[PDB]
Amino acid sequence: FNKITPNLAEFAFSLYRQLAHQSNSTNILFSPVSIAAAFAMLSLGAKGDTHDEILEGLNFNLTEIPEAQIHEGFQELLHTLNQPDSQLQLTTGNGLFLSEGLKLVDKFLEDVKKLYHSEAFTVNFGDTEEAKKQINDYVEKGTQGKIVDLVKELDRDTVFALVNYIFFKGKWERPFEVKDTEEEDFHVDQVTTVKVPMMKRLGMFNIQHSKKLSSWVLLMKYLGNATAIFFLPDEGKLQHLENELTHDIITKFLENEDRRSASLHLPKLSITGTYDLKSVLGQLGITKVFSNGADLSGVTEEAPLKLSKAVHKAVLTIDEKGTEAAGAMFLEAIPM
Amino acid sequence: PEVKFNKPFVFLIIEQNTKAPLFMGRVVNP
Amino acid sequence: TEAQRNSWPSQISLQYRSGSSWAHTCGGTLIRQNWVMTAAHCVDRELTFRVVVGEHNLNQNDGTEQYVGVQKIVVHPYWNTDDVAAGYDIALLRLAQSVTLNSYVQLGVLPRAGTILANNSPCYITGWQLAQTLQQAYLPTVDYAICSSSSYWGSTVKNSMVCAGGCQGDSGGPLHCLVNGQYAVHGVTSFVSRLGCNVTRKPTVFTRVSAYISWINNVIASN
Repeated sequence: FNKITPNLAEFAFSLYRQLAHQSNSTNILFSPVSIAAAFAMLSLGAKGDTHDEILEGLNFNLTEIPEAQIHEGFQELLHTLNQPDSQLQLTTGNGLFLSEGLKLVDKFLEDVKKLYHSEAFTVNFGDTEEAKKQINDYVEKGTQGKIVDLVKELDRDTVFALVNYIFFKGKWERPFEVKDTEEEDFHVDQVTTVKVPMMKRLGMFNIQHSKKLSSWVLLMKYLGNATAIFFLPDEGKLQHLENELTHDIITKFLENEDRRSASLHLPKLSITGTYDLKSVLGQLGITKVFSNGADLSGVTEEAPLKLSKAVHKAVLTIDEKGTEAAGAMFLEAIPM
Repeated sequence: PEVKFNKPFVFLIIEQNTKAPLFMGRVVNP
Repeated sequence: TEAQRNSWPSQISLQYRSGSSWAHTCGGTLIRQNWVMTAAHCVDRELTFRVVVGEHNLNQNDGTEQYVGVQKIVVHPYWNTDDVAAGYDIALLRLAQSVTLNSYVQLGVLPRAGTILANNSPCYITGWQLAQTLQQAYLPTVDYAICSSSSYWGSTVKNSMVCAGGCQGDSGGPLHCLVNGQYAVHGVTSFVSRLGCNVTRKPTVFTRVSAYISWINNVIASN
């Protein structure tokens, strides 16, 4: 009866709950799993005040849940994820690059490959024009073309690089009609307005409306046991949702199956999201790995390397047919 | 029950087996 | 490129203990049979260190080397990690056991107090199919006025500092310079841009050791 999922959801919020305070008119769009599975994979090598900061720093508090579960309960979460069914397609992949015959702690090389099934690729960080291209050729072979360039520039002295990929293609077991989809105006802001292929459908839905979160909760599904949960804030009562999202409430929703025939309009989407954890992560309690105390013992024993930057990405697509998202994360480690 | 999504809001994809939070994001101005 | 076996008989390798061996960290010059000078941000965490004299490859033992632990470290009273740009990126570590100044391990030589380096003044940054061994590079200085300009580093760069080039690996790797004859150490790496060393109009910055000479004296004398 494994889990450690709740802690990962809270993380999903703590992090989002951040980018929501920075901006307000920007389209947010990341992917927990991907991220909080790179730092976790890193945490097999992280040690002391480092390992600690980059762990509980993502609502995965120590005193409560032993690393074993944190870890074991991950090799199972991704093992049971990468192995889906026919009507759905959830694939994820790990892989870290580091010089050949590197000073890789023997015990660390077995963990990430056992508890994460990650792949070790010895990259020649000399001519970066052979690294910052080979790596980006690994994600795109998994994101089925979604991301064929997740990295532009990297440091030449970059001692180590950690990256993972995640593609997904789901189908509404109850698809919107390609015809019913009419061209409507997206009520952007109190003035602006764009045109988007608005989808339409009438009939029963799992849509709901609670006070707490204050908003319309639509839990449409997918063939393959998946569920996209949308939230519709109140006329202005938006900030409420962002600062009212939690795991305790949702899990209740992912268990309300009761329906009520109604009308719905969903516009076709296709946004993109890129950023650098460098900061955010820090503001989230992860500058430790990004500071002058880079305890990367587990990783290597040769010389001290460091947390250079966090490079995350994610692509989302919505249509009358369904969704087909994707995303990834990149980590760079250089000397002291 | 006339409900429509034509303004900014927050979505969230999820794994059923493992109640995983695959993706997550909020669409404001497409 | 790589430096001649025994090119810098005063070069030092502050190493940290991890597991069953020692891991290289910062460079650091030698100043006396029992004091090595390095960056302050180097003896940053509570690790237990040791220094090696007359070394080229921190992975092999050419016999012509010498190891020695450090009794106690002393960082500038006015140094603080938070604000590194404040300068004071300089420490004096004392060696538990003095040493023999072999044909391969002499002492280092610092500049005069108050001495300012000119621009385009040659200097070399030494440190640590390739792996690990004492390398070196050319890293010309940058006139203070410039580095300070809002087109380079801005305020950050102070007068108690030194801009060359405009890196990683041998953190705190000393900076040698040829001031018409002399060839003492004018600086020790302080900090680099936030992109590393591919960022132009922004050079790595070294600490103006000469800006802390009278200090060094008060220190090593207070023992």
